[PDB]
Amino acid sequence: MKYNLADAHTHQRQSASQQSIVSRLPQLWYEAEEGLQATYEKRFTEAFFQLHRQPTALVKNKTMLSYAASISTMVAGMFLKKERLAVTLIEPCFDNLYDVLANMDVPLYPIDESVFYDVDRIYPELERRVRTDALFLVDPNNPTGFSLLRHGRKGFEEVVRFCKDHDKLLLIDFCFASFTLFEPELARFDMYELLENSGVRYLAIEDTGKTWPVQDAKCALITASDDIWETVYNLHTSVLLNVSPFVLNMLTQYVRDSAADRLASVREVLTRNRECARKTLDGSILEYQEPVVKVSVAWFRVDHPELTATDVHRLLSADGVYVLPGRYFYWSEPSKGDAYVRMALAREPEMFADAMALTRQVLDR
Amino acid sequence: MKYNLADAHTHQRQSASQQSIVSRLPQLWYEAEEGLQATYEKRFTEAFFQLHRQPTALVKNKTMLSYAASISTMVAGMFLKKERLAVTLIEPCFDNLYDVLANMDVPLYPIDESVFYDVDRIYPELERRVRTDALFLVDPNNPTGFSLLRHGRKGFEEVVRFCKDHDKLLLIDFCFASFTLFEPELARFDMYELLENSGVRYLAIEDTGKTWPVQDAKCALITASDDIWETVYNLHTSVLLNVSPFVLNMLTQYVRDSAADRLASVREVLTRNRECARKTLDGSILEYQEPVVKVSVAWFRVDHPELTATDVHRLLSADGVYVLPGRYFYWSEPSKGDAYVRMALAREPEMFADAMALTRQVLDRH
Ligand SMILES: CC1=C(O)/C(=C\N=C(/CCCNC(=N)N)C(=O)O)C(COP(=O)(O)O)=CN1
Ligand SMILES: CC1=C(O)/C(=C\N=C(/CCCNC(=N)N)C(=O)O)C(COP(=O)(O)O)=CN1
Repeated sequence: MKYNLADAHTHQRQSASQQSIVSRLPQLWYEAEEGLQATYEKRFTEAFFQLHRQPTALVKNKTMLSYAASISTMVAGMFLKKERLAVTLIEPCFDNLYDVLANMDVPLYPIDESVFYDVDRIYPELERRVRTDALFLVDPNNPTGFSLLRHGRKGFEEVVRFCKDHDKLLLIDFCFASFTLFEPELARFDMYELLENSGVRYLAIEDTGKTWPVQDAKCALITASDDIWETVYNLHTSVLLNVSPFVLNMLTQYVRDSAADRLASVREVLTRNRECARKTLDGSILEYQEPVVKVSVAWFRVDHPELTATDVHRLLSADGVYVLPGRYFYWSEPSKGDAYVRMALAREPEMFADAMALTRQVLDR
Repeated sequence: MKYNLADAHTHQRQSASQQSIVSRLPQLWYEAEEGLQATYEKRFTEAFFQLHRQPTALVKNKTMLSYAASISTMVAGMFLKKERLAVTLIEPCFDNLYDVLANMDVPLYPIDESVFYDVDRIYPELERRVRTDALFLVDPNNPTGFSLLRHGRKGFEEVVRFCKDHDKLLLIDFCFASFTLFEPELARFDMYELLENSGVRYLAIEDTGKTWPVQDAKCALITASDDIWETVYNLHTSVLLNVSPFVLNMLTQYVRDSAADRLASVREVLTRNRECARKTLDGSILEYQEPVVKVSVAWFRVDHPELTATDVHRLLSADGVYVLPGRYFYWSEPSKGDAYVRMALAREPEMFADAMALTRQVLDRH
């Protein structure tokens, strides 16, 4: 038996109310056939930004939809190349973001996540360290679950202040932002109000695929500041005319379903696995790194005098447990990741607990 | 009342047997959910290349799957940019191919479709006119329905001979190739056998979204020659890890359904609309251009001393009929396209017939 705890894609099963969505897939199909594409785009975008509490995005009504967040990222990549912009990119970060931008020949330079830990040091650290015209953040971050929302509004406000002051393009990947929702202290505020009010040049990417168990039948959203909107619109329309109205109709049901249960069916699965990993590996050579935000991945430091993350990945995979070593997140210098391991949490809790038992057995040598 | 005959996306409704696929979407969901991603990739790729009769592609087993043909095209674009290659691209052709490659800063130079009309002139015409390192064809072509398959095997064989002899990367978009299938004289042969045997450097793109009424819940396929396979694999993997196994499972049922009826439910709808347009517009200012292949779009020349395609589009859209001016297909020189109009055929026949009656009414006023 193999245990894939590697990719962060959703592989948990449907909740009871989500099984009701599955049951009406035929009607969702025939509805999308009879209705207008624009209707399903509007209903999806409205449901999404109502759940995420981003009302400014619905007033501006300039958001464009694509097959996946990486496709939105490639549209951003075309804009970066057209404007001769290099990117300072968050590190650590899931390295496919580096890979796709590097494959588009965007020059890329790291900035360590620790620059954002102290709210009163964010602005001077960016002034000293950001030497490109574009800054690309992932918030909450993958793999660490870090979020500027630890600082309330002020963390994002300081980043936006820096980028506006210095005429930088601010790109933000909000794929994990659903995991802040309904949190008493961390629930995201209206980011588009801040982005619009500041006049900063920006590209904001949102996603459905990591939140819901939709088997990667998904939709991503990109929103651009008004000054670049037309250029980005034309870039986007060269990639695709439309996302499937069937998929949009289906995703709208998942979004509405999660508004009704305040994301309980998502949060409860991740919590069960996060807590199982924490308890099972407490005191082991894999040291759990508590995240700011309860995201769908768990991050561990290797605590051993000799073994590295490469060793831990090898030993676990030999027994059928597949995790990702940190080389896949320190994209500018993979050797820096040899002290870390990431595990995916969007999984069925039974398989996950069996994987945790086997993992502890292996680590106990 | 609006009649969208512009984009070529499939908007016809489901056949009786396709309705049985829609009715089983819950079952197809749970299959993919409990199953392995690689299972649904393999079963889809097998069904697809069985229907298209491309057995070599299944032996090589190196084809990669993406959300849509434009995404596969952007992977090819990343390869073209990494190698710093200029492209000679077929003209006319749907200009989104030009747009996405131009937006990736790929240099693009046109070659007219007519270089392929005479099989014994293909090679010398390419030697004169292809002065870049890459050649990008669309076969069958959009909007004209032209295909090298009018020449049997020999048209493609001459193109491949040229590209091999002169060290050209050959890119081919096969998205309209389903419309050749089961044709007595035009059915595509195994293209991958020729591409592999020749040793030519190539990128080949296949599609589902224009064939079946799957509401753009679709999948495209890209296959590279062995010498560039690893590079292209790494480029492709940076774009996506996987296509939805639910979508793959669903699409596999459409492919199998059309194997069972020899694509009749697709062909008959397109033929009904093609014939309606031909009969309705016979003798009008829109001169039907008979295609080599019965593709899902119809192409017309504007036969008038003053009126352009832009004028025709304006007049028709004022009464709610939306066609495309040919400017959107002469991407190197859009004015050339003001002599042509394209109409989408993948449409419910009753809507299409009403659109045709209104179209001739509008045209009969000028
Ligand atoms: C915060 C974030 C992610 O974590 C993420 C994806 N996570 C991944 C890649 C898996 C490998 N991806 C690949 N090979 N192309 C992960 O396991 O963390 C993406 C991209 O989303 P799409 O793949 O385009 O749907 C965007 N923002
Ligand atoms: C031969 C061919 C096509 O005709 C075609 C698409 N036809 C179109 C563009 C519609 C507009 N597309 C856009 N704005 N991106 C048409 O109406 O002919 C595509 C690309 O397919 P995807 O859109 O990625 O699914 C590839 N090969």
